[PDB]
Amino acid sequence: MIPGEYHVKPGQIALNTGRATCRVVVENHGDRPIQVGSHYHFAEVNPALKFDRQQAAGYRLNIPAGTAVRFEPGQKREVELVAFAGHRAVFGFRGEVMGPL
Amino acid sequence: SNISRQAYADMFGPTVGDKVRLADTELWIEVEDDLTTYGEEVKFGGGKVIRDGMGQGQMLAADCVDLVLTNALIVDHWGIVKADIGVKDGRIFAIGKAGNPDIQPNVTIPIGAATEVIAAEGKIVTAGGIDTHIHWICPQQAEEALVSGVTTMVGGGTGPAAGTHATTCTPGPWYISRMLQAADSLPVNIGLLGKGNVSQPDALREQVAAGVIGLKIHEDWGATPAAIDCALTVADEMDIQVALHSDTLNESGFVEDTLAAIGGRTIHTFHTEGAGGGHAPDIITACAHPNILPSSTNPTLPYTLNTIDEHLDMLMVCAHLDPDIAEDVAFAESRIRRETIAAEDVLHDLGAFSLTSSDSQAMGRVGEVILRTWQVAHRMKVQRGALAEETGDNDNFRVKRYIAKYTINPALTHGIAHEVGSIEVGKLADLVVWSPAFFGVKPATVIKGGMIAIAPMGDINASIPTPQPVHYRPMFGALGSARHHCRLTFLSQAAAANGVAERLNLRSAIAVVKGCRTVQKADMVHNSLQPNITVDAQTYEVRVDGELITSEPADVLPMAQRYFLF
Amino acid sequence: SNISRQAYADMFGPTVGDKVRLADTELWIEVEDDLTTYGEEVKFGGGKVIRDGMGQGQMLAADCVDLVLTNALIVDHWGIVKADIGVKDGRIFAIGKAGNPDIQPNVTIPIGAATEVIAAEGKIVTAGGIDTHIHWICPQQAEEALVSGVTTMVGGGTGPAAGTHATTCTPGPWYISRMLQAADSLPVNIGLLGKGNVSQPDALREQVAAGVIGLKIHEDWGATPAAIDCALTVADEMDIQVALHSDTLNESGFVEDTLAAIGGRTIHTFHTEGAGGGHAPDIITACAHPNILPSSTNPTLPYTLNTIDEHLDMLMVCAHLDPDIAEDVAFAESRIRRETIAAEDVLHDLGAFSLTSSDSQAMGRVGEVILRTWQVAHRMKVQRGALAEETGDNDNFRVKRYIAKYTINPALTHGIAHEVGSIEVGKLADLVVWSPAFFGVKPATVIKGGMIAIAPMGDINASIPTPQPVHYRPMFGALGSARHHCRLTFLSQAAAANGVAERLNLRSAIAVVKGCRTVQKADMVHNSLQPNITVDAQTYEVRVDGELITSEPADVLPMAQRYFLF
Amino acid sequence: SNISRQAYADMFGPTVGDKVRLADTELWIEVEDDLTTYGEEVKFGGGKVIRDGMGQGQMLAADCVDLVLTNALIVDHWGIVKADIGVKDGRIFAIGKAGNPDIQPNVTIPIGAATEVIAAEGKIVTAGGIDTHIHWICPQQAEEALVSGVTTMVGGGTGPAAGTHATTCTPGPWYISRMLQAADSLPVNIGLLGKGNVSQPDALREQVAAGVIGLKIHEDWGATPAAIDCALTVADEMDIQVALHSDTLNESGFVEDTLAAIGGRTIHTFHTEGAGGGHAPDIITACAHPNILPSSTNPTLPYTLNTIDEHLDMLMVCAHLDPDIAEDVAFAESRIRRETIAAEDVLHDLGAFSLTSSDSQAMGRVGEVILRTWQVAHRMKVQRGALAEETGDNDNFRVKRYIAKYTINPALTHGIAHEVGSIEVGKLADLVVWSPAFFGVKPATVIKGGMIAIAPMGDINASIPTPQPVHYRPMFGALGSARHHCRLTFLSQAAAANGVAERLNLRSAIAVVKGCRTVQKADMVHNSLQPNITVDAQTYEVRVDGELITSEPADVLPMAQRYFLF
Amino acid sequence: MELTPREKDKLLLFTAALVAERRLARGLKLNYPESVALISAFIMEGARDGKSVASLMEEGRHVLTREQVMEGVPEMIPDIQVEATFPDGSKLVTVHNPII
Amino acid sequence: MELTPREKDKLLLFTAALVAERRLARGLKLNYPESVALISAFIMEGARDGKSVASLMEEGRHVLTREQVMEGVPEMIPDIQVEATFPDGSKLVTVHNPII
Ligand code: NI
Ligand code: NI
Ligand code: NI
Ligand code: NI
Ligand code: NI
Ligand code: NI
Repeated sequence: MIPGEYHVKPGQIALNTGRATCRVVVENHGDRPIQVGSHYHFAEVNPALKFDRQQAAGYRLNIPAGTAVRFEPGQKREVELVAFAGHRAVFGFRGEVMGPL
Repeated sequence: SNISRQAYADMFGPTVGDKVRLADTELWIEVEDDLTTYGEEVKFGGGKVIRDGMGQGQMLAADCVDLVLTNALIVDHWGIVKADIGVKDGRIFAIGKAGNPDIQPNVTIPIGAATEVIAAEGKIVTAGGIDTHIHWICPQQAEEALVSGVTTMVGGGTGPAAGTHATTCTPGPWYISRMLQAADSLPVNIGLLGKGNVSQPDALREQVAAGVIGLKIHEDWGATPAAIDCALTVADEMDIQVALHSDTLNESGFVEDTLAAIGGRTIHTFHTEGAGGGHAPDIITACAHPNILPSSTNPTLPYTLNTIDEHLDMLMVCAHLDPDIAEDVAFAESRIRRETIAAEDVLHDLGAFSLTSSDSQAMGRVGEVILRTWQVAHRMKVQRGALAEETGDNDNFRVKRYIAKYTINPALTHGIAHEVGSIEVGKLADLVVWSPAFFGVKPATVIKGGMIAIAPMGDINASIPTPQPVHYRPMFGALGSARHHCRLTFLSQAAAANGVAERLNLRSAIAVVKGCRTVQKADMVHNSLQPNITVDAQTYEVRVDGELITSEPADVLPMAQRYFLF
Repeated sequence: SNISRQAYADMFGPTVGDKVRLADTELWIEVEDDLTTYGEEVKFGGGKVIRDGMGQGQMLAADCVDLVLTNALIVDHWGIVKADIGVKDGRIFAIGKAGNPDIQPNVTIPIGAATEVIAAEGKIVTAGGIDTHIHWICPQQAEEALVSGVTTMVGGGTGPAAGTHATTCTPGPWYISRMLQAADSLPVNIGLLGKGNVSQPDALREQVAAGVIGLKIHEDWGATPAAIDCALTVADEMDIQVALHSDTLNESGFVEDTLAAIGGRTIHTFHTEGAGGGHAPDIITACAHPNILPSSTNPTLPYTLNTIDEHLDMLMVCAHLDPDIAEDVAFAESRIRRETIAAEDVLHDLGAFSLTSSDSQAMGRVGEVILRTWQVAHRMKVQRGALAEETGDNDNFRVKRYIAKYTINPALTHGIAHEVGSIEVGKLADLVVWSPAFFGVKPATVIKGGMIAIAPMGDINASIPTPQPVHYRPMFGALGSARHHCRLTFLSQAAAANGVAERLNLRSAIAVVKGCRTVQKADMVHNSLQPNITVDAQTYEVRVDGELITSEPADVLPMAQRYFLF
Repeated sequence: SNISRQAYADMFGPTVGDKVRLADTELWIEVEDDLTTYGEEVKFGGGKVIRDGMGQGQMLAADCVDLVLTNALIVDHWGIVKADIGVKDGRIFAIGKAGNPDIQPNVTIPIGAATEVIAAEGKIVTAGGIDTHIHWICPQQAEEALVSGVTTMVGGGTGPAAGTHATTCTPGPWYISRMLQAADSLPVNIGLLGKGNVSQPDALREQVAAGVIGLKIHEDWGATPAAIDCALTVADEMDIQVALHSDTLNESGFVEDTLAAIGGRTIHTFHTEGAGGGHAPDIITACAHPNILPSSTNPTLPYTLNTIDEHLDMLMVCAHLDPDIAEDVAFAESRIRRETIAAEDVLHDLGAFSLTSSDSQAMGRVGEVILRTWQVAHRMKVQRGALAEETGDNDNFRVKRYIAKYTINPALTHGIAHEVGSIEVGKLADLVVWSPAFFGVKPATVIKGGMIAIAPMGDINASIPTPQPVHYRPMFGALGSARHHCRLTFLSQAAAANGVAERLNLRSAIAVVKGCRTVQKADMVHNSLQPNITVDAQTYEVRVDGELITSEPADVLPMAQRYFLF
Repeated sequence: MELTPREKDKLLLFTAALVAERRLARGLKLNYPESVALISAFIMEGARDGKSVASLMEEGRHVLTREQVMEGVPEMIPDIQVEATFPDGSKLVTVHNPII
Repeated sequence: MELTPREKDKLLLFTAALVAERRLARGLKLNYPESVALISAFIMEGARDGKSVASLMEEGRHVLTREQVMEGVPEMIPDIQVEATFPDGSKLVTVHNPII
């Protein structure tokens, strides 16, 4: 008997189903660590991360909401992206789009 | 990607199919639905979702909510579902999927620059409790009730005076006006009850015109057929509720005579079991009538081993009785009956009794209305098993039936359900946030009108809000004008029309009661049973359709010694 | 039928001829009259008298009282009688026989639907105390005083500042305005005193016009003949009282010079015995003059074994003195004299000294004004026996003489007797209810303006108001607007006329002082003696008509270690 | 005549040339000037100077001050001098020689009938502290701050909600309006910060128009270049300040990118060292720019032995992080660096860091802003010796440099220096009186708007204010309307013009912020250094002009275990 | 701890009892407040142990005797009442004429 | 004494600990509030003695064991936090999973 205990049924949850995704090899050329959030518009991340910015347009990381992917200096890794939904209008970040797409 | 159900639970709280035990009871709820889109849940923090251009949009204040309760597990009379709660203008705006429409799918609750966030993942959110049997013996009762999760208090009194010690009545225009002014200082919604014991209609109309939302008929002021008839007549013409505490001595007649005087007109019977007052020994039979809205007071809930012993002595100090005077003690034994005390618990489980209240400082515990309602649920599950209405391997229906007893049902009974009583869009944002381990016992947050009014708070000089000592302290929603703006003083339609709020210069928001005469037993959510109940005049045995209704006294209960320091 | 006197006493409280000892003192009062009709007493409870059609009538609010104190034993300067007290509109309506004229005889106080009931059978009811020597050093002094039974506080100050520590003066328009605004937050009636030490009349008029009801002449600001004359001149033209604390150092002249400066004009002399301040060593001789209204401060009341020891050290911190500087300590011994300290008690017993006050936190105890007045009465009965005015085998006259010292006399002295000071019809309902065993020590209920403001209250979550812990907690009469409606801020006729209440936007009820210049020693109820008193310049011996006036120091007193936890 | 310097010191407090050690630290101040005329000092008490015709004149209220602080030792950014302080209309009237011009020479501060006196001889008087990094997590933070000596609080929040736990933001019009109303109940001056993280200008303008005096950019809401640029644009057009907490994750760019987004526009950087938040690991380099007004939060001040251990765990609960999630803990070590923590202390000593704040209940201690600032001063004197600017054998310059960090500098940074921030004529009378032995730790008196608001107070029923127990209790300046009159709610010029105070029916005095865009590093009193500072990306070593900047951790500090009970 | 107002209120009673407890140890005759506090705290600990209401109603009359309190104190206390959390929730214990 | 609000608040914690301390002495299994209060007071006295934050973070996990508290109590307390004045000023002590 543990007060307020959960009884979670076993299994798994599939995230962001039915949406376009792509994989991109990313590399941190900066000398300081960089950590990216789940919903941050990837194409506008820190300029020290080298990758095909053209492919990541309108995409975000395909990771559980609220989590992040860290890149230590010199770190190189392949990440999976998932397309933004809703109106697909990007406002903010580095201010590179500030509009639909 | 993919995430296991356990990690998911730990991150966003339980989802469809997962069960959670309520506090240390044997009650288990199961998430019936989840309104989110997996992978699109909103979470607050560094690097999390609710940030500019991401889970937070570019809309102006008018186009987004003021407060958002993320990943909440709602427990209400209508469902036990996972969803986000949006609050706007102090009222429940929506129950859906919060986020930014610019980049997220299925957003029904927009988050913007003007949105504050309360993280409810892993928490249970419920409406604020509503106690309709308050004795205004002291103002300190409000904080006590608020801390327990009760956001609305209806009753009567003028302070620690003999009349109030015994009855829920704010006698006349002067005391009503004074108490209405004092109500602005309290952090809970308030409605007042006047003294309804009079055989002259005008003496009642004045009180209603003065501001009361109901009248209390109490035997200590004479609960005679003439008084009852008079109160119900004015109640019928002014759209206010009548609360009854009948003639225990059977002086003017038996239960059947009182029922006759009522004549099928709407009436809320206080402590229907009878220990707290009423015709000896069959006042309990009232629960069988369609016009009676029956409630229990809390010291008899649930039936335990120390119940009877404690009661004989409590019933003395309250009614202003004398142990030496035989007549003052002879009815004590006629008023406290093990037989009806045990049947009461069962009657709640069946939906025969529809409300729970306290009877604050007059044979009731103001801070234990929620606590005791769940203790009865636990005990009934333990003894009677699953309810005929249960579906699935959970106690979801029993939970909906019992939570309705101190939320929506009390609101319907007193004509305030248009403002409070449940989590439904348009209703005042009186919400309580609980941690599953402390459900029903100690709230994590108590929200009034869209502002946190009281919450546990640690060392004020600490580097974070969590260090010890942690005890409940008043927040901004309980301060001066912010409080006035987040609380409601309920007036009668007559008082409202007469300009009472302006005349007394009341500072809080004003609400008006309506629909007090049209509610009937059939309108009590999940608790509309009208049993063919009988009480044996000699053995005091309670019977429904001939079968004996009874239960065994508990020796130990959950939500007791594990949580309290004293 | 018939009922024995003892059973009667236990049911309705004592009647004519019965005696009751006050607390644990040697003082006994005897009921002089009972205004009831035997067998027709009103009692509240289940099956009792106050019920519809019985002891409760059918009259509208305008034709019945709001509150009724049943079977009260009144102790006041005018009598010690048993009767019912009716309160209407926050004021004493009547003192008679409560009930329903429809079926009961001799009813002068009608009980209706709008009437609240306070059961006072077996209780003593008295007017609220009035302390006219308050130093506003901290706001916390109000609750302390209220709990002791003092409902009105007159004094001056701006908080814990050197000037206020030493004197009862709210200096000038700005501080007066500020303190008047702060007064709305306090649960007691308040009147302010300004700094009266100036030789320029306009500097005083401004203060009175700003709102003060009196001026304090204090030696720390220079109690010179010019200052005194100036204050009395403005007092005479503005109808306000002057409180004096004379030149202890005899710097500008001796007591006879100050008296000469006063010139027969009305004046209230603070701590007339002198320990608390005044010409050394004969300021006490002032009590012989018809224009002097003399009062004592409480630490010297009554004369006990630890009195002198405690005093030498207390008189230092107060006046801002220095034990190293010889001149700062040489007069300490000239100011604290066993001789005058012992005579003071006797002078009160004789009616030479007419008032008792505290001198809060400046050589006085704010919560012990009532307590110490009765301790002096007890000690004087023990030493001197019955007073020449006593009749019967009781202490009724001595009780009337002493209760007047902190009720009606202070009200007469400061021009507020038209509003407060005693239980008389038309006066504000500031009443205190005591249980005989705790009389003078700890009140059962403290009523302000017709609403209970503070009372002992037990566990808030308890099933009744009596479980432990029981300590004093603020009630509805002390909350926001209800408080504003139940308290009075006293203004000067000039301030009232000038629209000060409207300009500062004062929220409480306003009263105006009048009759401050016409009161004289002969007007002090039961305390109008003008003795031919002398003080020996060397031995400090006090003599009235040549005979030596003295008393012995007490080693143990009632109303002390039996009632307090610390 | 003649008096020795020691006796003089004991009577009127220290004079020119005398030194006083601050509390139990190694810091010594020396009186630089004394504005009195020897033998003409004003002293209050029986037989003392301030009496009618002597040190007190015959002038009317308009021609004399309301309050006079006698023989005060002022410690401020402009000097450490002995003088009298005159307060009139709640504002600093003069700093000179108080008295009566009729008989005394060189009187610049006239004392009259309307003047209250506060004896400050032997006491240190300073301006009230100003904390600009408040998280409104609970209202109880105000009393805590007030007791410590902080009279003004600037920050944002809506109560104990996730958003406020993490950030200083009162989100949108509704919450801003509500918090502005709640502010009237608090005894400190208040200014609110809105949520500045938006890429849509109108969402910000609304908040400023609603009433905020600044906007907080917090990484938890997304501190992106677009958000920053947007906030600064509106800040520039509305004359409000921006507080920043940059992108620690380096997600949108490094420190140099944020600095680029700022584009030389004025900005107040919160916790510039970085432990409390900011680009890892070089956010500290911001202190080198002319447009950056840098401040520290207090838990890292000063560097001690338990600093690092305590920090790893504190940085979790605040930001709503998870120790299991690697990414949630990997940056903890990148955020907490011994290297920058040690450099910070030195940077303050040099004037590179200009302000100190708390970061209340979100990695900061609300009641330790003053305390910790002096602990850093003590530690720096101990380690680095005298400052290059010191003159004489004292620490006067170091004291002026450090006191400016929590008084005038915070006031300049937020555009309120015209009202508060220092003891200069015309400024609000927010003053704190300290006893040298408790300087920086426990105030003797805290004055708000010319009225004592909180002070140590002993037994309320005692014969004097000094008996035990002595703890801080609220005074008259903290009561209802008196408080409203003695506190300021700061509005933006837009809100003021829009009639927000009238619309929300705000009761307190209103002030308006201005000059937020024109202040630069060169304007920070005594702290305008712009060092050529670098941080090694790997070793995290801080270097100014190539030399290594560091300090040793303290094992024991003054103003700690000798003064506190826990 | 999440202490409610009622739990904090009982801390006041417990602390009042500590005062009386020590004075009784010194051999002093207890006064009114000291007696009520001492007997009340006894009952609270009784409930904590799980003793029944019936048991405490009896045991509470044997905490202090007439020779351990000041003159007149037993008559000033016709009864004593206190509530505490028993295994089966909050209950009220009334002790009539506790001092004899 | 000049006690600030924070010092007075800690007096409440200390007093709550006195309650638990006695019940444990009686041999009762401590509940939730009693446990948090007992372990918290231990840490405060630790700081008063001058023990380091690191030392207390460890010693605090050995105040009460799983067999000395009621069922479910160890899981209701994933950690305990308290601040006190150390020789080097106020510090925060976090004790993770204090009861095992
Ligand atoms: Ni009832
Ligand atoms: Ni009731
Ligand atoms: Ni005096
Ligand atoms: Ni005085
Ligand atoms: Ni920050
Ligand atoms: Ni912060």
